[PDB]
Amino acid sequence: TSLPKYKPQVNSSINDYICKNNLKAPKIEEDYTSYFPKYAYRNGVGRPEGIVVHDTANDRSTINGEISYMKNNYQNAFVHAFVDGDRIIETAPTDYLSWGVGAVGNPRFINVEIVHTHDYASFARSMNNYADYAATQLQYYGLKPDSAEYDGNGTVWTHYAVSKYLGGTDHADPHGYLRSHNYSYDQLYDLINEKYLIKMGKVAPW
Ligand code: NA
Ligand SMILES: [Zn+2]
Repeated sequence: TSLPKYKPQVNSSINDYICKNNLKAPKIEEDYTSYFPKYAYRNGVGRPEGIVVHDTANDRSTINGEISYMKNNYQNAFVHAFVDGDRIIETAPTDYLSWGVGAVGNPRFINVEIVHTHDYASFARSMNNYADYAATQLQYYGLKPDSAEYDGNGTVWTHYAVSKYLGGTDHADPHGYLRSHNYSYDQLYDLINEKYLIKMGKVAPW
């Protein structure tokens, strides 16, 4: 008796495209900085409670440019990783917090930024890449996917949901950005869930 194929819970032609074409996320590359702070989550080092979906709100920057700026501006903001259509770059260890979502969410969640992309295929790859990175973290930390968007409880959050339910911040990403590419947070969450289940050996790989 073989593993079942995951049945999508959120209709998504983009996720259908990603799956049908067996898109492979790239390696997770480190690019750490010696002077970034190494602060515990509220429950300890190595104790994130979930992960946040952000987007850069910048329609012109590249992943390299975002990282260069952040290395100089980390006292204002920094995040754990960036993804684009080509790369997944982890800029801070997930065992310590990052300064990406305000004083309430930072002690709880891994912060990951989606760099803006400018064609259909690269956007799709960037969603696959976010989802693969997120599912990797959830599996590594033993955190089952649970979306917080509509109840303020779970392991996968948007910046918007942190603003809405937790406070400490007032940003609304990533909903408007994903909508502009004919996608949605719930489509992304469904992809994260599928990849988590693949990594857990519960559903069939692509
Ligand atoms: Na929930
Ligand atoms: Zn954000």
